[PDB]
Amino acid sequence: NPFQFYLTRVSGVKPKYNSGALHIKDILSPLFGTLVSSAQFNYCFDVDWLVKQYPPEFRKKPILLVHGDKREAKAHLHAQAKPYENISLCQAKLDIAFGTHHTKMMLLLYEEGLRVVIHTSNLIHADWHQKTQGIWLSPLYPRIADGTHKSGESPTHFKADLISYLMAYNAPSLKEWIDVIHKHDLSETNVYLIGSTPGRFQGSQKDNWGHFRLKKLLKDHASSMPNAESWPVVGQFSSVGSLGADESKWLCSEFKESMLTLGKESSSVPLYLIYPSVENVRTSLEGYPAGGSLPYSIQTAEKQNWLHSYFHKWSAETSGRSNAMPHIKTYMRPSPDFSKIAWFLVTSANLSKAAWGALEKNGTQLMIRSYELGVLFLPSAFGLDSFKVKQKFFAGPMATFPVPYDLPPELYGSKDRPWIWNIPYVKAPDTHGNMWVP
Ligand SMILES: O=C(O)c1c[nH]c2c(Br)cccc2c1=O
Repeated sequence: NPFQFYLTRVSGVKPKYNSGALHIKDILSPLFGTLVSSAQFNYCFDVDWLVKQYPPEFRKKPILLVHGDKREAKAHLHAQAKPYENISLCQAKLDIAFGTHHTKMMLLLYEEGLRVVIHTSNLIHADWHQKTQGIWLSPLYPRIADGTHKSGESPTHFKADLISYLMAYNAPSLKEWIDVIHKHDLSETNVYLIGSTPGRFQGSQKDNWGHFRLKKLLKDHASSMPNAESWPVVGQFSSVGSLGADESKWLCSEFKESMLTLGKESSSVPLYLIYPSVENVRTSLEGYPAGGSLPYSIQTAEKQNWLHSYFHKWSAETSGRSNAMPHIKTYMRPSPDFSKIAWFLVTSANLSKAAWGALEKNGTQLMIRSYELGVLFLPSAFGLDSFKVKQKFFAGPMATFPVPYDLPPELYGSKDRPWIWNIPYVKAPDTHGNMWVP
């Protein structure tokens, strides 16, 4: 397989569903390289747990935690890290209201080279225990010889784009990592970076981030096919923002319009949204506590009941993960019979204006509140016209893409309700015998 897309290990499924999965201990293992220094970009951190995931011989190597916490949350994080002399912190600036630092990324500097990991898990025990999470593993990037002048750039522009993303933080600790990346050869990378950074982007910068970045990539590096209007759009996420009073406000006006783009030329495209139902959560491996990581509030949901008619249950027999609640977020473009896909994106971005951006100032400015990061798999980057969908995620011409959940997606039944985390569920107990009383 050339894609290097993995799921995290799930405690409680049979070994056959964990064979090709990765735990954080595997990612940080000496088998992957001899660690010199690392940066951990994330949202939530359990520092005691995190240090224990590094191999004993690597636990005093420098670690940088890149986070978005302010005030008391910021002090708690500093207090967590203070016992560890080798840990530095970098507070990502969040100058727009209600923004968050959601990007999940590891920069791993070895003696042998550099690795980049873009993933979907927080750095806490429960995110790696019984959830469905995604990981993209870069190749080992070798150092460019001192005195040798080459770009080290890939056909997907990954090196320039990763540096651009880091430069947006305007942070001294990340300028060091930028200089590290400059010195390595990233030319083997076959994925495109899609990031969000907070700001108001106009003119040349409008295409740099969020759903306009996605649109630009699909315009330039994907091809439109006959009957493209029949190829659905699938979005799969663990949280929903306030999208407005009807679908025309954002979801189907600008978001879907970016996601529908294919090729350079100029809607009834079906849109499937996958989001766990209450029953999905109740019968999950974790039980109702899995809903602690699906933070859809009743306040938001009651303003957009129109949205729930797009919702499809979580189902993942293909990877043995129907009862491992999703914290991965994915977006893709399958064929009408779901046997191939025009592209696939794995990201930290949920279905929200905060993450993807919303147009302002008469359509001339893209406003983004949050930091997010994902990678886009395009067939053209692999010498292909489309990807065949892998029938079983862990089974087996290794040019078929491992989609981690079942297709086609199954619509909510009439008795189903979207998981809403701040209301009680006292009708039926979960897999541990408990109810949900927020
Ligand atoms: O980006 C992330 O990983 C997350 C961000 N916010 C969350 C909230 Br608010 C409540 C529960 C879980 C998460 C979460 O997982």
